[PDB]
Amino acid sequence: MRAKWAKKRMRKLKRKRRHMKARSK
Amino acid sequence: KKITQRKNPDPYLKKEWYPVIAPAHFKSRHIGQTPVTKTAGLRVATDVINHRVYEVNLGDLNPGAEDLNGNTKFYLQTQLVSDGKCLTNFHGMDITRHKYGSLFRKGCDCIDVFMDIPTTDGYLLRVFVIAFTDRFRFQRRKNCHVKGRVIRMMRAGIYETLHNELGKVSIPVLVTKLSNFEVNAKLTEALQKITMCRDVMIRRVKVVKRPRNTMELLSTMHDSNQVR
Amino acid sequence: PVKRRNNGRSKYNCGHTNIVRCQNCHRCVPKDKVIKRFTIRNIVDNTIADDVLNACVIQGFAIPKLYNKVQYCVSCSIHNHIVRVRSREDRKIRTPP
Amino acid sequence: MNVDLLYPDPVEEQRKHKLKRLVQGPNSYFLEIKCAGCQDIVVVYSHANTPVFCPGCTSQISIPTGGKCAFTSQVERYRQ
Amino acid sequence: FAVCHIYAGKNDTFIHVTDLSGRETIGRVSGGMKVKRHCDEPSAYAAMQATQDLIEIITDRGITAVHIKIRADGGTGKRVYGQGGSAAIRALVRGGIKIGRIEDSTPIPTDRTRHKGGRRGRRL
Amino acid sequence: EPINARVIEVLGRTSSRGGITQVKVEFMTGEKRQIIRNVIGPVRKDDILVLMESEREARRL
RNA sequence: GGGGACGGGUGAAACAGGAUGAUCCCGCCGAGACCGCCGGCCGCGCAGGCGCCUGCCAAGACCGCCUCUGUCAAUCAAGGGCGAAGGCCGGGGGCUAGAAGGCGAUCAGACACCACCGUAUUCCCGGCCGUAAACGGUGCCGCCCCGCGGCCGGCGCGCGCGUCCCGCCGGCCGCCCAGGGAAACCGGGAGGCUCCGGGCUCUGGGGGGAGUAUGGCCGCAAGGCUGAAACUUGAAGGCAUU
RNA sequence: AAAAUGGAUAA
Repeated sequence: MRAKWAKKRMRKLKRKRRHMKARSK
Repeated sequence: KKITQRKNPDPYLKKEWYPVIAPAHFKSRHIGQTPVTKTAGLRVATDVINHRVYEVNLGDLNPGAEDLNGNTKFYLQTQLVSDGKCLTNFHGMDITRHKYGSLFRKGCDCIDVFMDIPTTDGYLLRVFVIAFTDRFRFQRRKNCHVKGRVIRMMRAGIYETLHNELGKVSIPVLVTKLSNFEVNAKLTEALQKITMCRDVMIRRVKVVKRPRNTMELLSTMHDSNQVR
Repeated sequence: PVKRRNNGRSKYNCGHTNIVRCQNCHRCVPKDKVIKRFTIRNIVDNTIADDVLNACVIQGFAIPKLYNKVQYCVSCSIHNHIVRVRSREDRKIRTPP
Repeated sequence: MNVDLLYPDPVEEQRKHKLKRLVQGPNSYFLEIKCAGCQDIVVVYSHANTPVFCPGCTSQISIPTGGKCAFTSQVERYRQ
Repeated sequence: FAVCHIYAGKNDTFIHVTDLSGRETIGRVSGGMKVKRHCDEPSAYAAMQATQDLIEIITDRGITAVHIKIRADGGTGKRVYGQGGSAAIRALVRGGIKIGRIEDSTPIPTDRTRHKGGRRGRRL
Repeated sequence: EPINARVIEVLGRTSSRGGITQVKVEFMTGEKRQIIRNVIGPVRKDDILVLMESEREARRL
């Protein structure tokens, strides 16, 4: 799996983005 | 009789061999000989061997015809010891692995029934019967799959035929029907009218329920042949 | 490209088949992508052909024969040579050899 | 054999499905049965999928079938 | 008589003799005890050495009829005997121990409980 | 004592490095056992070789 | 109850188990899973999917048809239901496998692959979630379309009378005549198209950025659905032949 | 059973 690993990497960035937004909001 | 008269080490330094006597139904009533520590300690010698079950081929039990009974085993459980010779009564009957594997073939229907019949003695036995249906003599299709109506008919027929060939039968009468394979032959004639069947046979009849104190049955299956 | 029309499986009209495991790999391949070649052989090797029957006391006893289907995975089979890599023309022919 | 669809051989129309005929129509017809007191015609539906009863009797003349209905007594062909 | 249980398992072939009840062992040997090489343990040469040493222990015991209950690791895998299964029988041939019925007794499953390696299998 | 044996017939070389010519055999003292054994080096049909083990033949063909 | 020594384990081994008697057999006993072989160019379901025993209810196409109405039809926004697996919530369970975790060997290093141990999970009942290479990567109804077939379900006509022969319809399939296409190849269509027009619906417009950002909405979450631009680059990509 | 790599640029 190489494209699914890219999708997993995006989902983790998307999840870190939502925790970061919460800290600054 | 090979250790009481012989020299062998540690465990077998002190041991004796006691006979195993099969029921009167069989022809060669010897099963074999059993190593058991001689009467020593809290247990008594022939008090250990009474609970040991002995499995012997029906072909060995009845010498004379070997293709018949050659692949069918008889389970025999010691039920009492008389004169130092343990006597055994039916503990079940099992077709052996070579004869279970032989029947299954690609393309044909398979039928398995599970039947519980209580004996007059008090032994409810689970009888397992296998059936396959082949082609109707010359048939257009090599595969032999048949209609479901005549599949339930085979299944309902087996339970009814099993009641018919095993009514109020005591263990002697049950064993004798498995002695000559009479019941399976009857199964050929019950399902004969419907689509041709093959290997209609009793694979197993396991004793499920055992009443204690069946010394009555043990005498019946060891010496009531002379009366009957 | 579609190497084969069956797409590598015999699954037809179902959409699902019961899954078993390679005897060797233990890889789970649905029943349709399974080698499954039926095996029937004498239990002692035919090298002990009649040496056993001459040793056997009981008259007319036939050496027991196993009747087991062997189910292998596609990957395990090509490396164990149960089936080879056929040519484009060769693939269509069936006729069990 | 230069037969054209305009005139198809009768057997062709009789072999094909009753809707796929150049002239579509009934496959079934009326077939007689025989009853007590009757040497005359006792017509019934050929493909009856329901019970018909002996005239003035309790017993059922025709056995139920998805196809042409079968009978247990003497019977007479089509219309006579 | 005697029942010769040959567990022709991979890793080691086991030859253990009992007499009709299965509770009395008149002799237990296995291919593992006779070979230093862990991988050569289930080999025929070990089977030959382990039996014969066993068949003197069943003639000293006094028995001479052996019904061979040959088995395979079975359960949820295998189902085919290791090379040791025939070799023990060949050792029996060397002593010519009169033999009875040779019906296979590998444990067989009716609907399994599943085996190791996952659904990708052992990626050896 | 080692057994006495002469090849009944010949079989082809093995091992991928050759060398292991295989040859069948028979026993002068015994039943002329027709067992398959393997040999290292040159052999002829009906030539004689020493079978030390005797009890078990080598790998089948 | 034996009974007697290493037992696993592998590619070879190593870690564990054993004189607290291991492995092995045989008679048990408890537990939960699973329904082998039969199991298939089989069948059934709207898909996802669906295989112990009997009993029990309701259900569905197909065929047969001198039954009934009488256009009640097609296809779809929006909306409603269902939807593998894994996840998750609250009860339960708990055998086996086994995300994590430890461990051995493995190599330069493997924290990977191969063993060994094992929690979540697997199992069950009520919930969510709403995804798949959800595949035939082929929307849905409609109609004509060439021979040889196999299977399957009814349903007929003659033959001697068979589970025959010719088939009639609904499917399941293999080869393929046209014919199409870049070809692989579909041919019960991916044929009847540049000699283009039966109808309804979705969806795309070089390759990255990008299912990304934001604005919603739904969800307990994990995430799903809708969905950018700035910016970059000359190829990306299909089937073939050597 | 163990095997990782190979500058750019034209040829």
